[PDB]
Amino acid sequence: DDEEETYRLWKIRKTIMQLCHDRGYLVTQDELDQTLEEFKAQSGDKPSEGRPRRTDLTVLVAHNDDPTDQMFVFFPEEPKVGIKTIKVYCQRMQEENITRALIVVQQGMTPSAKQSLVDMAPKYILEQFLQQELLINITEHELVPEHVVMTKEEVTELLARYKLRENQLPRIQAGDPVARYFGIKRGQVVKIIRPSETAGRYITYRLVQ
Amino acid sequence: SGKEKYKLLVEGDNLRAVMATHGVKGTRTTSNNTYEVEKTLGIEAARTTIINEIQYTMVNHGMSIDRRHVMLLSDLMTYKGEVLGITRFGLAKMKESVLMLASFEKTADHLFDAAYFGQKDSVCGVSECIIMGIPMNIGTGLFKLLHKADRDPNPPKRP
Amino acid sequence: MVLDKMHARARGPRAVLTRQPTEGRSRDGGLRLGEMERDCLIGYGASMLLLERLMISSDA
Amino acid sequence: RITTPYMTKYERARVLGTRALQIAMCAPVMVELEGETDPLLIAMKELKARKIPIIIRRYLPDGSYEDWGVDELIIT
Amino acid sequence: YMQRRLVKSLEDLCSQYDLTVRSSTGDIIQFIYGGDGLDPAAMEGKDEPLEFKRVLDNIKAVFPCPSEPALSKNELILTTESIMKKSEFLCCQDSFLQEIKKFIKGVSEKIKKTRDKYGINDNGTTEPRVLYQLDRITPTQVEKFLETCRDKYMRAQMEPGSAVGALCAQSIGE
Amino acid sequence: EDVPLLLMNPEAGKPSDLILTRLLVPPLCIRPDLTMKLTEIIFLN
RNA sequence: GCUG
DNA sequence: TTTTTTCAGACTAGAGCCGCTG
DNA sequence: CAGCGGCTCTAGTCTGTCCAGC
Repeated sequence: DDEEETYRLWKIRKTIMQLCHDRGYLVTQDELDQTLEEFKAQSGDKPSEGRPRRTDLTVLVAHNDDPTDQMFVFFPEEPKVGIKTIKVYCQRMQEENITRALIVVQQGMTPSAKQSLVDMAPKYILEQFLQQELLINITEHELVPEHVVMTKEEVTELLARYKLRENQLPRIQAGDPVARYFGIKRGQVVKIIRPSETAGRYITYRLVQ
Repeated sequence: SGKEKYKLLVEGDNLRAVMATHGVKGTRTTSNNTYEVEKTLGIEAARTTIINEIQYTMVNHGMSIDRRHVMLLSDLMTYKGEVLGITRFGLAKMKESVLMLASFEKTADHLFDAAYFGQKDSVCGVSECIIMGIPMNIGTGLFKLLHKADRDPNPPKRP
Repeated sequence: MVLDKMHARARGPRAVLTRQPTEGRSRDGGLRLGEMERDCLIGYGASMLLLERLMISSDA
Repeated sequence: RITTPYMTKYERARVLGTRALQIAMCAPVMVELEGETDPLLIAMKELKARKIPIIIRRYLPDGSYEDWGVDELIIT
Repeated sequence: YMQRRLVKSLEDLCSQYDLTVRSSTGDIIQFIYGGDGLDPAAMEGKDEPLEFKRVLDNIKAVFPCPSEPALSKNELILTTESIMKKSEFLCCQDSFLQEIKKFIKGVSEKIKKTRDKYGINDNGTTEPRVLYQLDRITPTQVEKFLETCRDKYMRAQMEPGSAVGALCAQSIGE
Repeated sequence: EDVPLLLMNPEAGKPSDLILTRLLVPPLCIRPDLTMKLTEIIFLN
């Protein structure tokens, strides 16, 4: 191979840039739009392009709210990630005082490591992504509508317009792929823009629960 | 005639892998298993397959149908978080009242289990208002009726 | 033959156990408005008709 | 006033049904009925002349309510 | 068996005066029935409520107005916009109003092509008066067409309390 | 305190009522073979 | 068992 | 002491299994 | 070198199968 392996490290990085841009992290358009040949210039074959430390990204910063708010995208070399890899990742995050990270695992994650991400801290939140999910940006898939994470001042209008409580809205799971993509948590509302058969649009709403 | 194009139809279930193999354009790959789609592409794409794969199999057999019926059946089936198929099991995750579940299958377990919990059900729907002889809130019952007869909140007498 | 298949019941014998009408023309019978008939009435939206047919004219 | 101006089919059926029961129980008839011996026929005649003494209270799901007079609602 | 299972899950659903289909619990399955808020039975055009071309033809034949101006092109679009913005039609969904304008724009385009092909009216005075009958729309017809379309749309709205869920379950089963 | 976490409503019921000590014999209106079973239970007692 |  | 007489189906426990997880 | 986490697996089991009419 080596042609195929670099292709993944370009598409995954491109999708990770697209996810960060959608989540509101600040990624330059040059990072967002890249070509495999341009990627080859930074690194070419599987030896020179190393998944563990070469592609790690702490560049993303939440420009909208906090310049300090930062996200680390970590790709572990080992196919299944143990707590030991997670503990090394946590220590790097603890020193920098960064509170969010993405871990991009290649085949999976061992069960005792998965349990750690629930309870390591509420103030140190890490999201597992399999790389096989990142080879295709689901927000550009033809069956997935536009999702828009609503502000609290807009949720307060939704519930006022219909005279609802929150627990009467339709639900969306946190384990939902598009919920993971935007990184939303319980009690956020997503606006969903479904396309009509005509030129028009229908607007619907869901609650994360 | 103008363009001859090849699309490979795969019989199988791993949509995530078959939408990543180099050369398969994931953006337009689709499936006929709502469970596979729901796991890989959110709930809202799982709503659109339940619309599509019913409206695909209904026009295949002749049998025209409005989409507004399927737009309701899909939207009921996926409105509580996950796709809740209409079986005996999906009714438990859809309804709160006991007698509507108890008039359906598993009448023994659904009545004892709701006695184990102290289940206060209100009497609503139609599967309970028909059982308890109370007029249903659906249809004619939604609106109450008033008499325009000569009346007024009158003044009292001086005491 | 239509002569043997013609049955009509107004107020007649009611079974002791449930106080509902009988099930046989010979016993004076009474017709069963079953779930499928009940479902069609729910679709029509007729709340009063269901109450009259299933409670007043059966076992109130 | 947010609710639809047009009277719904369900509303017409109930208004006629209550009015017919009221007429069948010796209520005053405001239509000067001519040769009518059936309460439902008399009730339908009253609706056409828009002289039925009933107010429809429409309850919104939250619990708020709006009252519409039978005459005010358009009959299709 | 399938019909019993469907009717034992969708029976509680009913449309409400707020226009939102809701469960007995009060949970919102939908915010508008079928997005549009229209009722499947009232549709006259394959899931679309009006089928405008047929409605205009009925109007032209039922009320064929002799001794009327029969003006067209710029006047047709001007009359339509004035009628659309007259207190009523605000209630009509905005998407419906745009669809009427698209149909009216098409009618105006058809009149222009025919008028150019067979002597454009200089001011309505051309000599073979049969030529005016080629695409004749008169002002009374335009007023009748727009009212009939508003009433047909308003009457096509699903009535609140329609037992929407029960109808869908029976409709899937048949 | 531990009856709520057993998910039992204390007003409706409590854990002991699950095991049987007395059986209410049905009203005779509801039985114009259940009666035969009751006689067998009486004989067994 | 047959009709519906 | 000696035959079967529909066909699935998506729940509920066990049996492990191997490997990191200490 | 030892352990418990999830797995993963096979079977197990109870649950249905149109309306009614004679």
